[PDB]
Amino acid sequence: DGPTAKKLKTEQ
Amino acid sequence: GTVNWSVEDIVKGINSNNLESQLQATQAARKLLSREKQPPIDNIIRAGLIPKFVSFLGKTDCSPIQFESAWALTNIASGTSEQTKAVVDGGAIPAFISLLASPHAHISEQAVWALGNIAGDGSAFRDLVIKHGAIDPLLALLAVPDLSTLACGYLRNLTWTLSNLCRNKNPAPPLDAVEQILPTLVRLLHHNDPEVLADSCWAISYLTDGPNERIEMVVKKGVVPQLVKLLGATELPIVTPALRAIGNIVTGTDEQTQKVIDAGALAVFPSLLTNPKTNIQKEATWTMSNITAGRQDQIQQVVNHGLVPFLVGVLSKADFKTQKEAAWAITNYTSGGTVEQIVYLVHCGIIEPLMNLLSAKDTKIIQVILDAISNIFQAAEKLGETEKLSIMIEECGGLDKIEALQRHENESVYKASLNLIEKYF
Repeated sequence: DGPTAKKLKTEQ
Repeated sequence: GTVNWSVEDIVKGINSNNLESQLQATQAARKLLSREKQPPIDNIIRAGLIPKFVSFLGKTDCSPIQFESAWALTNIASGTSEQTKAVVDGGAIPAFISLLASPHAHISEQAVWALGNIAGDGSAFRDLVIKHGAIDPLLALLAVPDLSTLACGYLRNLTWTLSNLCRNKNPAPPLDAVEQILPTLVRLLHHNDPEVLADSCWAISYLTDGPNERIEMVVKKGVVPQLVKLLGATELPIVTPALRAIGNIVTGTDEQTQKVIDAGALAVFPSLLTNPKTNIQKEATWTMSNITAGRQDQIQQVVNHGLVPFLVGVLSKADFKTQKEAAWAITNYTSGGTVEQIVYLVHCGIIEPLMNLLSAKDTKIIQVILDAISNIFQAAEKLGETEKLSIMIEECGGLDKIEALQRHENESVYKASLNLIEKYF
């Protein structure tokens, strides 16, 4: 596991 | 207007006594924090911006600064633990949970995203998010007759956040949070969006990665057939977590394992076991190993589904890590199978690939193999076929590898190895 824990928002 | 500001301009605007100036500088901060390409998260933190952004979360009167600051704080929380910790330390959690009730869908989605980054940090922030009451308002966002009416990126985000509330293990999420979330998770699992599916399966995989009681909570929701269906999906991002979940379920009790068998999982394994993605092949073989660790009637299902040749094929040629799971699957099969199942296994050609793997510079696979060999010899004893098997092992060069394994400097290797040579060769 696994897919990302955290996500940066780059776009609206 | 708000492209390429310096941090000190941002500070200057945020510190102005002017809500619009603050708004503009927050948006500048957000546009900075959106350029990764290494966003200046530490610069923003070091500027003391976080408490100001957090206070702008509460500016109901100014929806856009709520949003910009939510977004900025989201992106800070996306960083290292220390960066997420800065956001949390600012009081962002309750402020983000308040924004979940926002009438602006883009703002409540932002608050969802932020809370997912925070929960995504690990158990402690996950559980802190849960203590602050995130789950009701998160779940309430999905309390619609039909998930299809929700914006896709929106649903995907909720699903993702909720999966991070399901995630991590020391400790696992609170049992009551898991129970509260599971019904919505079961529903997202039937949703027709590949990303919502991927993340639902991941959430389910996290929930089944635990003790049997945890596996049971999920198995009881009746999800196993849907997991099995997802396992057949063409999207690798769905297959990967459906299989992790299925795999986790079969490390449970034989009764939980049987649910996966009854759901028709074994019919997918010819594919999975030959899957071109080596991760799927490894995990399918691992899953196989925890089904062959089951009851003889479960081993029988493995046999009946035609899966033993697929185990032989994985044992013959796979990435090493998959071959090692296959070795496990075979030991478990041989330790638990009837004599007839074990004979069957040999008729499928287990011996030569098993012997070829004694050449591996990996001490646990040798012990797993020797142990499978012993189990097979033990079945051959029950039939007086120890000679016929000894010859087989000798013809494929297996005796040479067992003989050379007394010169091996490991307590159980030379012991089981000498035991076999002395006993049969």
